[PDB]
Amino acid sequence: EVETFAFQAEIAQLMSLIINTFYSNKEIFLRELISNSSDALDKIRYESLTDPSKLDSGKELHINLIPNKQDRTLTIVDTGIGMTKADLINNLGTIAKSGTKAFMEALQAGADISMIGQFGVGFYSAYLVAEKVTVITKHNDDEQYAWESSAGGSFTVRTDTGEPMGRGTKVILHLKEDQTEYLEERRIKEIVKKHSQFIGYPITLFVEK
Ligand SMILES: Cc1cc(C(N)=O)c(C(F)(F)F)o1
Repeated sequence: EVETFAFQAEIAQLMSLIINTFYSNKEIFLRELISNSSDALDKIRYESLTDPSKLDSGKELHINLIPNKQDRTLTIVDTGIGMTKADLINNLGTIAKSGTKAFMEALQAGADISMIGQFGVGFYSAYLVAEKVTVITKHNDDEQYAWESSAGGSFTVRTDTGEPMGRGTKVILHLKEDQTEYLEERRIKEIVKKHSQFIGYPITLFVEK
């Protein structure tokens, strides 16, 4: 059972701007997703400070980067707080409508796409490099769900029958044909060192056979 939803008009317009604007500095997508993972890990850590059972779904707080050249996917896994079904539908837990408004005033005033994370909609920078994004997520208070969108104005949500996750979020980037540099070990290492040196969780770059 798959539910199909329309993006709010303002979010559809943000996505088309990210997809259509000429902008060479695409590597910031990884910084933005790692920062989102760090924020989610901070949230479950804070909740666990007064309720240790919040970590019964997994004590380890980490971020994994998993490239797969055969599937042409880059997967970013964290064991943060995750999102409920309602969170997924409501723009993956963001205030994306007001964030898009502020972001787009900034660009018309001199900002560039790399400051997208200052407006709370950094997730959508994934479409700088991905033709399709799948988000698998599990929050302590809900079941495991899969969100998916190839932009074009709609997203789907379904119960996930795949490998159970325990708790956290997995962002699967189905990369564009000309963006496969983000599957190469040395390129990912360079980006992580450049933009994510002060993330307070272990970031593990998986290698391939
Ligand atoms: C906005 C937001 C939060 C998270 C998360 N829970 O880690 C994500 C992700 F994963 F889709 F990129 O986006």
